[PDB]
Amino acid sequence: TLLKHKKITIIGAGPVGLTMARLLQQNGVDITVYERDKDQDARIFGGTLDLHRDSGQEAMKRAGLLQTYYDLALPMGVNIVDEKGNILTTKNVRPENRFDNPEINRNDLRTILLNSLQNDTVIWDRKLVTLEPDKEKWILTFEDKSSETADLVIIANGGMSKVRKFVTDTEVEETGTFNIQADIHQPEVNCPGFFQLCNGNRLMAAHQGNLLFANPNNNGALHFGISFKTPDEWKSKTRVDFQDRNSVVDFLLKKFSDWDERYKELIRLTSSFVGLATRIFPLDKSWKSKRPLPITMIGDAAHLMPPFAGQGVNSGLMDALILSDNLTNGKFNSIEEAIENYEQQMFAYGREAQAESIINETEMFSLDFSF
Ligand SMILES: Cc1cc2nc3c(=O)[nH]c(=O)nc-3n(C[C@H](O)[C@H](O)[C@H](O)COP(=O)(O)OP(=O)(O)OC[C@H]3O[C@@H](n4cnc5c(N)ncnc54)[C@H](O)[C@@H]3O)c2cc1C
Ligand SMILES: Cc1c2c(c(O)c3c(O)cccc13)C(=O)[C@]1(O)C(=O)C(C(N)=O)=C(O)[C@@H](N(C)C)[C@@H]1C2
Repeated sequence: TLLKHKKITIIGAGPVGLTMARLLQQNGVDITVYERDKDQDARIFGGTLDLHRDSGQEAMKRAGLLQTYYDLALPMGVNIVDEKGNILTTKNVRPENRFDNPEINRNDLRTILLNSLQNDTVIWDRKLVTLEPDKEKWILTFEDKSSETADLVIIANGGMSKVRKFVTDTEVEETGTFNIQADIHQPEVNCPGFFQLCNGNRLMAAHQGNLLFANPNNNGALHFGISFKTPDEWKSKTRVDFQDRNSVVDFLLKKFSDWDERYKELIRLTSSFVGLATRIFPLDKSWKSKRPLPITMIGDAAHLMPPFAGQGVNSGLMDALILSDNLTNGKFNSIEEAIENYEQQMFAYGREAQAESIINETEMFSLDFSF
């Protein structure tokens, strides 16, 4: 009854925002999602996602999509390999435990979430740029100059969100590591040496402070990521330009001098690199207790954390599960009370996940790390 005659808008059609939309919409709520992506066919860059049984799968199960997720997800083994190509350990998948945390492509996950929403729930090509209160309505202004209204706004537009101020003045901060991600489409044909090395499993390798991760089977593409402590020089004078593939390739081949040629072939065969400093949106400071109208944040917009403990999406899907339940479960007598309890709970499991992810980051990028 809290949401009677309330227009609820979600900013961002990521995994967290769409799951939130599904959880509210299946209860009869009036939901609109504004997404900056041009249209539903836009590719989502990055690796696969694993939904954990305790958190991410609960959100999907609660939304009625758990089996759809299982149908599209792939169980993946993991090989720990040294820099010379020697497999050190092989953690294969139990057929019994294959539904524990199978990997799903990001576009496939988005498609299942979109198909569970009513038609035209997501409004595409809508980049929110301004959010201001007008009496009892939020005013949403978009990059294309259009404007919309809402009674409740849920910020779900990712870790670099610029529309958080009414909730918190906390700024995104850097942790000291750097990630370079890339895709090699049709790896059986285009990087056969490294594809053979993965041998149907995800690959993980650490050497000289440089970590390499690879998934050979991300919907017919090999996705891999290279992570390291950000060089101290890049803070004063950096010489790698990430708009120039050739400069990125040159830098990586220097870093990977001692690695087996199959790794260097992987680097030389990459057409585009995405480089980004690891960031955190810290939960050290409490959010604002005085807000002009109901608003909150979920997902990376709430607790962006380093992606070294596999907590990112699962923490966000927990946000959507707890917040959607609080708004519909009859336990609270105001939207604001329901939001406040959500944030109390989220600061608790959010703070723990961030502390874990920082612990893993510090350990993994020490020169003594060995998996
Ligand atoms: C390199 C890397 C690897 C990772 N690996 C994993 C992993 O293996 N497992 C895992 O669980 N997590 C992983 N994560 C973290 C995980 O991807 C995030 O926690 C998760 O994607 C957060 O989802 P979200 O919906 O909150 O935000 P996002 O996934 O960023 O989605 C936000 C959405 O909002 C849209 N948007 C942004 N600004 C606007 C705007 N102004 N107006 C409208 N729409 C807007 C974006 O286009 C996007 O669709 C990784 C992160 C990184 C950087
Ligand atoms: C360290 C780690 C990683 C991942 C991960 O899921 C995870 C976990 O679930 C528990 C503990 C540790 C990790 C990744 O999935 C992954 O996203 C990944 O597979 C990966 C990749 N396939 O390229 C990465 O790039 C890695 N990172 C730099 C973002 C990260 C590494």
